[PDB]
Amino acid sequence: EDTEADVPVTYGEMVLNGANLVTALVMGKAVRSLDDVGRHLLDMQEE
Amino acid sequence: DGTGISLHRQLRAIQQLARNVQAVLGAFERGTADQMLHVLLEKAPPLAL
Repeated sequence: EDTEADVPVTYGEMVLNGANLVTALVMGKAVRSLDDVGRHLLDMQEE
Repeated sequence: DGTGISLHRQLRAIQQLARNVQAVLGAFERGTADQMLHVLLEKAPPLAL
């Protein structure tokens, strides 16, 4: 026995807030964690 | 359900309803003017006779 004691965590989530809305009700594809990808898609081409 | 899907759906019906109610409000505005000519032509024999 290591112990009888545990440290879990609480929930995670994602809600359609920033541009995920616009990509769902105008476009069809809605990227999970879009804006962190969407910036970095504007970041890689200048490296 | 307290989600952003719901409030878009709620607002769409009103953006139809307001767009619907503005039609019938303009309708009696149009329809009166439509009716304006009919009783004027029940009378008014033509110019020649």
